Amino acid sequence: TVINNWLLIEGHTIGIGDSIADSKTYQDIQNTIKKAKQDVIEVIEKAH
Amino acid sequence: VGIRFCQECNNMLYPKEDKENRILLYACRNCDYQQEADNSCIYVNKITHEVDELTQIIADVSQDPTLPRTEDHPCQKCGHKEAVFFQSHSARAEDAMRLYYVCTAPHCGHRWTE
Ligand SMILES: [Zn+2]
Ligand SMILES: [Zn+2]
Repeated sequence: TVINNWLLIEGHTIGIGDSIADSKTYQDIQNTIKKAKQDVIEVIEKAH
Repeated sequence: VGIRFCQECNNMLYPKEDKENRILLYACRNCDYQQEADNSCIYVNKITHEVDELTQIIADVSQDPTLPRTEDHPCQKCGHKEAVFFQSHSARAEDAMRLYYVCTAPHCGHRWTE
């Protein structure tokens, strides 16, 4: 009861602003993905 | 190794022993046709059996639109650049992911493996 009636003051939500990252993070993620795909390609070449 | 057939009944020739001249004779069970063989080996069993598919690869696979193509591997015979390639594409091939190549130039059909 106490926490609910206090939460009536602070509030809570979830949204796109909470699910969106920053440009630097997007660059990091894309770099990591490209490196991983390149490494998989290298492994396939060595196997062939 | 192979199967050889009698010329009279056209049945399989089983090996029969000639206990007089110490020689091998192939004889059938339908008629009395005899023969002398050149293999001199009744039975052969290889358990490795790592057959190179270059005998079993058809040259007609070059017309497949779903196969990858490369131009960094020119054909040994006709020097054509483009050459289709694929894997073993067969079972009982252990796990070898070796590539196989077929030249895409018509009537060349060169099938090698670097
Ligand atoms: Zn016969
Ligand atoms: Zn060729």
